Amino acid sequence: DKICLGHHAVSNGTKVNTLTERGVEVVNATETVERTNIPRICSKGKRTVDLGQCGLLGTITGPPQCDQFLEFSADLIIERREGSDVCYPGKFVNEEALRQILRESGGIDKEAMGFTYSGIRTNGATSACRRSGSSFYAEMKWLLSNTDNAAFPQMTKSYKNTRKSPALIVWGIHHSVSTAEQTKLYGSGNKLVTVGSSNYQQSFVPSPGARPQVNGLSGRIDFHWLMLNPNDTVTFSFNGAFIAPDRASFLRGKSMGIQSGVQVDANCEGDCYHSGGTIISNLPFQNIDSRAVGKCPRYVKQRSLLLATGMKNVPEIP
Amino acid sequence: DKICLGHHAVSNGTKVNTLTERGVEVVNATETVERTNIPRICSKGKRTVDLGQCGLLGTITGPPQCDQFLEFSADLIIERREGSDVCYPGKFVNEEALRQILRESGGIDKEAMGFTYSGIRTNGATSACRRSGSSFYAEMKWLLSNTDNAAFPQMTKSYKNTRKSPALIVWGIHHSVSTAEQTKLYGSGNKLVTVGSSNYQQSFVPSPGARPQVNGLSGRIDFHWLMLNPNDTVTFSFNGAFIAPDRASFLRGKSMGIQSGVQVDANCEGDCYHSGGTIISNLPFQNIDSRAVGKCPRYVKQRSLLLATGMKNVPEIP
Amino acid sequence: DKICLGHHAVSNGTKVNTLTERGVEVVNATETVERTNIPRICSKGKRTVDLGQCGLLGTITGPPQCDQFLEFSADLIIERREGSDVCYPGKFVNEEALRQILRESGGIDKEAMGFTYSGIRTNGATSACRRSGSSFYAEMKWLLSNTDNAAFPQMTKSYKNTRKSPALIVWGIHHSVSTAEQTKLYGSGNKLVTVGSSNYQQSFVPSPGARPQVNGLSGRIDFHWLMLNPNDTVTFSFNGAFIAPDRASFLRGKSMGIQSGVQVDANCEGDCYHSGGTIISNLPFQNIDSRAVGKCPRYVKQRSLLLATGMKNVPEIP
Amino acid sequence: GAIAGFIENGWEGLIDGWYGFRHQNAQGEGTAADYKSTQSAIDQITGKLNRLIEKTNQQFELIDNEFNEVEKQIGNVINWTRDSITEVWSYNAELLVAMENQHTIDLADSEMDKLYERVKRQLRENAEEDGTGCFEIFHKCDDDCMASIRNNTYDHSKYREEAMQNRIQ
Amino acid sequence: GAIAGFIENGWEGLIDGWYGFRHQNAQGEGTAADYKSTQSAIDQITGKLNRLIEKTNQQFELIDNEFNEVEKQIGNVINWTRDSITEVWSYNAELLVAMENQHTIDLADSEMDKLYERVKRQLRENAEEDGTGCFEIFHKCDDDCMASIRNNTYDHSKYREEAMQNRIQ
Amino acid sequence: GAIAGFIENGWEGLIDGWYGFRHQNAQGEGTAADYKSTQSAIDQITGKLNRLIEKTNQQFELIDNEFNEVEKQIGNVINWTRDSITEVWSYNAELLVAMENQHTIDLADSEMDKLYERVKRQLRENAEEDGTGCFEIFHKCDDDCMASIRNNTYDHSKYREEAMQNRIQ
Ligand SMILES: *[C@@H]1O[C@H](CO)[C@@H](O[C@@H]2O[C@H](CO)[C@@H](O[C@@H]3O[C@H](CO)[C@@H](O)[C@H](O)[C@@H]3O)[C@H](O)[C@H]2NC(C)=O)[C@H](O)[C@H]1NC(C)=O
Ligand SMILES: *[C@@H]1O[C@H](CO)[C@@H](O[C@@H]2O[C@H](CO)[C@@H](O[C@@H]3O[C@H](CO)[C@@H](O)[C@H](O)[C@@H]3O)[C@H](O)[C@H]2NC(C)=O)[C@H](O)[C@H]1NC(C)=O
Ligand SMILES: *[C@@H]1O[C@H](CO)[C@@H](O[C@@H]2O[C@H](CO)[C@@H](O[C@@H]3O[C@H](CO)[C@@H](O)[C@H](O)[C@@H]3O)[C@H](O)[C@H]2NC(C)=O)[C@H](O)[C@H]1NC(C)=O
Ligand SMILES: *[C@@H]1O[C@H](CO)[C@@H](O)[C@H](O)[C@H]1NC(C)=O
Ligand SMILES: *[C@@H]1O[C@H](CO)[C@@H](O)[C@H](O)[C@H]1NC(C)=O
Ligand SMILES: *[C@@H]1O[C@H](CO)[C@@H](O)[C@H](O)[C@H]1NC(C)=O
Ligand SMILES: *[C@@H]1O[C@H](CO)[C@@H](O)[C@H](O)[C@H]1NC(C)=O
Ligand SMILES: *[C@@H]1O[C@H](CO)[C@@H](O)[C@H](O)[C@H]1NC(C)=O
Ligand SMILES: *[C@@H]1O[C@H](CO)[C@@H](O)[C@H](O)[C@H]1NC(C)=O
Repeated sequence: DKICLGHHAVSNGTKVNTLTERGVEVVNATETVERTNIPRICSKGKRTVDLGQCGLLGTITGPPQCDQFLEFSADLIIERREGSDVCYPGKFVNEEALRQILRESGGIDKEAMGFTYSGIRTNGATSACRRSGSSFYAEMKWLLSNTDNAAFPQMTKSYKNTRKSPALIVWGIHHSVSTAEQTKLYGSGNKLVTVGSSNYQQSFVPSPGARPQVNGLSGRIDFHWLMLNPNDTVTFSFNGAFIAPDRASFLRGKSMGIQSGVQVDANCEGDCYHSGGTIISNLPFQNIDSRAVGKCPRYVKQRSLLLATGMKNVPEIP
Repeated sequence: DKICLGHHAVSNGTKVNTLTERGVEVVNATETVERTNIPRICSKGKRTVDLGQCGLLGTITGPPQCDQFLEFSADLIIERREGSDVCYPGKFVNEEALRQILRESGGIDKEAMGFTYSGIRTNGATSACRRSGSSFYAEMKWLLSNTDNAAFPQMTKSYKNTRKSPALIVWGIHHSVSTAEQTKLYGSGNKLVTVGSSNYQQSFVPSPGARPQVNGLSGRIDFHWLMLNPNDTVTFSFNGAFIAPDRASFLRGKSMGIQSGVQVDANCEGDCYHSGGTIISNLPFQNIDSRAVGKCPRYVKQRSLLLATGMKNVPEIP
Repeated sequence: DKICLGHHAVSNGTKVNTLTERGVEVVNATETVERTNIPRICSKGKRTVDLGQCGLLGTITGPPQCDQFLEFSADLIIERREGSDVCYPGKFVNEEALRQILRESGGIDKEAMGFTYSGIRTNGATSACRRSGSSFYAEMKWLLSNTDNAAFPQMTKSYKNTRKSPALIVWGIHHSVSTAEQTKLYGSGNKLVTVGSSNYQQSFVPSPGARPQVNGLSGRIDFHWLMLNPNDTVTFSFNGAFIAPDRASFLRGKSMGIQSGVQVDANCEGDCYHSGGTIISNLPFQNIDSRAVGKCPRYVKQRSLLLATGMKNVPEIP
Repeated sequence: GAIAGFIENGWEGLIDGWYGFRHQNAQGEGTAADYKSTQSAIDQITGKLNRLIEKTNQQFELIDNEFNEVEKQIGNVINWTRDSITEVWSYNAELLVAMENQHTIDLADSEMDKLYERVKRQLRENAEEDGTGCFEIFHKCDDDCMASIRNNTYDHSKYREEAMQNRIQ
Repeated sequence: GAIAGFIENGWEGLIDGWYGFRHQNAQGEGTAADYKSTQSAIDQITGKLNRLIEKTNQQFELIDNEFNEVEKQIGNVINWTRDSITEVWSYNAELLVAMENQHTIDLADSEMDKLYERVKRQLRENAEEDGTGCFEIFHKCDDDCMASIRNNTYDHSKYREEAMQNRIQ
Repeated sequence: GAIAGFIENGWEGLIDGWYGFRHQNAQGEGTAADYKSTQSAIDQITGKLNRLIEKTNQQFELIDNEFNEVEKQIGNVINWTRDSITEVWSYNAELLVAMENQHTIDLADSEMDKLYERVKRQLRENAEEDGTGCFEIFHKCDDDCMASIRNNTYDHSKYREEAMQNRIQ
């Protein structure tokens, strides 16, 4: 009579690593590093905007591509590569800082700044911003002199933020192709635009000169921005070459912005995103994208790290 | 006859965590994450300055609030929220970089730069910098034309650092409310201020324009700074709108600067600080403030991590 | 009769650390933290350039010191402290970003930009850039008016990158000692230089003023740069005070740049470098230099961390 | 027709538990799993799993742009910081798993010993170790007797006379 | 009136040591603590404490401002870096404590076994294990005899005849 | 002329192995190393070494300048980030080594126990533990008999009568 103590084993062993051994077989193991990607944007539960051709910064100035996003609202914001912030050639100064701000704004609320103008034109338009016909940024006003080569009067418009939240203020400086064109638009002489706040003092000057034609135009409108503290005031003194704002922006709340090239899915629910899709996983690590955002597992170089979920596998003596 | 081997146990067990279990009772445990805060600034052993209303950058230019700090010396430097760098409305360029420099300067030693002036006024003063009567920055000279609308002569003043340490040089550009006021002060024409060193070439121009009234003034004096290498020279060419320095600054040695809103205590001895007080602890981690400075335990999200200091607690069979 | 089980021991024990003990003797231990440094630059296998007096940025503009490096090629790039980017006093804007770009460029390929000039001089030279006689940057052209005080005609030169790689474009703005010297060179009036691309719009103006004499000169030539996208164009509109480029730069491939003060060695083979030499080690950590670059072990504060390679050493009972 | 235990041998036939008993008597050979020891091992292993499943509440947002690349200097600082942090987590992950696996394997062996030591203490002076993880029982042990060992109800006092007589004589 | 040892049982009455002896003879029941094993456990535990008390000499200063917020881009890079590093230390802290506790508990059990194995080796062939952490001594062991076991002066040769006679007969 | 084992004693004379046998009989005293247990310990230790020798493929380049210092703000952010990361690796290194050493030492003790337990199981009922890591063999064991123990060919059935007779009588 004899009784023996033993443990189970398999012929289907899987190798893992320890401090001492490399490739020690255990009975059962599971993966800790996620590699399985969902090539969609799981947007269930979150209000989602697919900006598409509308650049994120475009939602503030308002080119034709962003007309449906002038006062958008979202929990998740999606940027597309084909997106564009401009119609008339140009770019933002501190563009990325502004993007990072709008990606978690929860959208924007626009408010009239209430500027009125006397002895000038405000109907500056272009073929690059087509909307039925020639037009301009929906939130801005392209100011001119009045006839052609005419003198642009010195002005001083101001706006106060009467709200409990900071106001996003944006204006533009126009850079004509030539001093001839700058004169044709705003009259002769050196133009100056100064912007004053209670913690901001920047100054601006047009830089007329020949440049490559973007969409057929060598002119450049470049936008600048500041945040207006509650109850504070901004003041715009200028004599031409100034792209005035019509409305200010107020941040709605909280959101998250991503860049992606894959479709949206409203039935799946995710919280970690990258440009190639959504990572849904309870695994502690992932090897899909280092720049993944949201609430994600830590990124690692390794594609696989097996965690033993069983004892050491010792084959039965045949 | 029988002898039994055993271990002690208690009815006062405390739960801790392991790799396998969560809430396993041990006989005795201690905390590793500090949460106990001293709502004061323990300054015993360290020479401490409570700048209060004097902004740190103000110690260089010298508004009235910083008159007692023009040549201060400390091991610990304390910034207060009510602090201000200015009297006449304005701000520093590269302000934070300069702050970080002065926070570990050990204080400043001032030296006359020895500028003398001919056909102008140097008594530019204002109501915003009151000191008995209308005055100005104690370390600076507000230069004018001589009478009113009068021509400001072109000048060129230079200063050499004859010391073995870099000199902190600060100057200001005045931005008048209008070209009318700029003309009233420095005369007509476009003003230019150029600053030359042996590794610095910046240029400056006034930006007159209407701005919100800070303390009743729409004018802005904005300060700029550079470090002057030993034996090197700075040169100031200008024709108005220039806030000249009277003295240069030299760093005393080593210190640490903090921002706080709690009182100073000279009897307690600390080495890790935050805005809410001092963390005195031998514990490896803390959950009080992530931005704590000095020599501190590592910050962690968890409020508590119990370390077992006793064996597993197994209740006696009754 | 008796048989005893035992383990070996020595009188030559070495102390290590554990979770519980500090200074527990083990039979044998090895070091994990490297401290052994090779005071040379192991360059075997890698094409290496010792720039010496030639500053890295100098390879683009071409002072006399960098004439042998105008189109260099390397796998390893070595900067020396005595290196200089300039002959005529001045500096680059965004210098460090440009350095970081060239350190991994694998060298540069130069291409004629093909600018031609009409009613001006292009033979601007100086004593600071001596090459047999007075000369200038080999890749640039110092433009003048034609005689002295003469009018500098407005110009507009353009260049297209007809290659599949981005082009490094560099130009300079000259800052004369006085408006008298600026007038002597380019004639009267306010000079303006504008640079236009399809994602770049910067403007530039000379800042004439008195400055300390570097190598006997108070004038300053400061360089600016942009990367030209394939098939894109840059345009230079100017009327003086402009240091025009003659050739553009194209990155050869991949390399690594280091700063060092020790000799090169072509027989030893390394992959981790610092200013004091090469770290060749299979050890996981090092305590030589935190700013070491290449493929290196992790830097740690500790000079030594002994790893036990033997059992606990228990002395024999005598 | 000999049976052997764990001292160098797993049992691919044991398919309803991690640890178990294998006996042979006059009634024949038999194999049964031990519940308590098996569950203890499973509880500790799943305990690790739950511990590594604990998600984080730290949310991270974009700091660079893969459409319109940010400025070089701040861009390289970002890449340098990210890569440095990636090195850290890659190290932590590698070490964590390696450390856990070493412990998982060790605690599994520990449970086996505990079970073996329990059975040894049950049999008292009525059995001897054969060195393969088996006990040579020096008395008649039918299926009911063997079952009494598995459920810890084996009274060694019952067989002590018969056993010590066979061990010595 | 039965006593039991550690195999499933702590002693809330043992209040002057971590490990100890509990005996019963004709003189009655008694409980004493073992110094050497208790101190060894305390030395290793305090060894960990001293190891985690080792302060750092790395001093850190401000890089942002909570009165006047720094620029957005560099500000977000800073917050992203800090939060990333905070995640690392939070992980390290969690893991360190969990790892230490597992070892503290294990080494404590180890000391208990060592003490039990020491006593077993002392008694040689004069006692048998009851399976509860106790030894059934097969001879007369008065208080002095019991004390001789605690201070490791028990000469098994003295009682070997009397004991083996009671074990067998 | 007494010999003792591992229970409190290393052997500085054992110079051709980590673990070994030391015997004394009529033929005299002798010491031999055990190959299998020694190699197992060496394999696990070198296993750790190879594991810590695994180089990284992450290449890092310059982000600051020690000839021409970068701008202050971005410079301090860099130094703050580097020092923070240095703190992390310094901690990891300290912990890794400390953790490995604790395990290296423990697994070494484990091998010693396994060897001792193997020999105990070989000798069956023909020997008794003396408590110093030695077995008192209760029969004649010449050099050939001692050698049979070292190479695991000791048949306890051969000496069982002679041994149990000397243990009891
Ligand atoms: C080999 O190891 C794996 C991993 O531990 C074992 O697979 C696991 O099996 C359990 C139960 O079958 C799964 O539990 C599940 O929990 C979720 C909770 O969300 C529940 O929804 C499921 O219905 C299920 O109860 C567990 O997820 C699963 N793990 C994986 C990674 O698939 C497997 O059982 C082991 N092999 C053997 C033979 O036991
Ligand atoms: C439960 O665990 C705690 C923590 O280990 C034990 O408290 C500790 O007790 C010792 C001695 O009573 C303290 O040592 C002290 O060292 C400092 C050195 O600065 C000295 O100034 C003190 O006078 C004292 O000697 C130790 O600090 C203390 N730890 C804590 C966190 O308070 C406690 O003893 C354990 N429980 C039992 C019943 O032992
Ligand atoms: C004490 O510990 C050290 C470290 O483990 C032992 O030194 C090691 O000895 C081995 C063999 O003598 C060396 O292996 C070598 O591998 C390289 C592979 O690149 C090969 O080129 C060599 O020819 C050699 O085979 C190993 O490098 C060496 N380690 C160190 C750090 O020097 C030493 O043996 C131990 N002491 C005793 C008494 O065993
Ligand atoms: C708001 O701004 C006005 C000036 O527009 C100022 O007089 C007032 O003190 C500020 N604060 C409040 C609470 O009105
Ligand atoms: C110091 O500066 C002077 C010019 O002011 C220069 O001539 C000299 O070479 C420099 N160095 C020393 C050591 O004087
Ligand atoms: C290249 O640039 C030219 C203008 O120089 C433009 O017409 C053309 O569309 C661009 N692309 C290709 C593929 O030629
Ligand atoms: C950051 O890393 C990505 C991934 O390789 C690279 O594409 C990008 O160019 C890097 N950023 C900079 C500024 O070089
Ligand atoms: C950095 O984090 C703090 C803490 O939440 C936050 O108040 C601050 O706004 C952040 N910095 C920036 C630039 O957003
Ligand atoms: C970065 O650290 C180095 C090493 O101490 C120091 O020399 C350098 O000044 C630091 N950088 C800045 C910007 O202070």
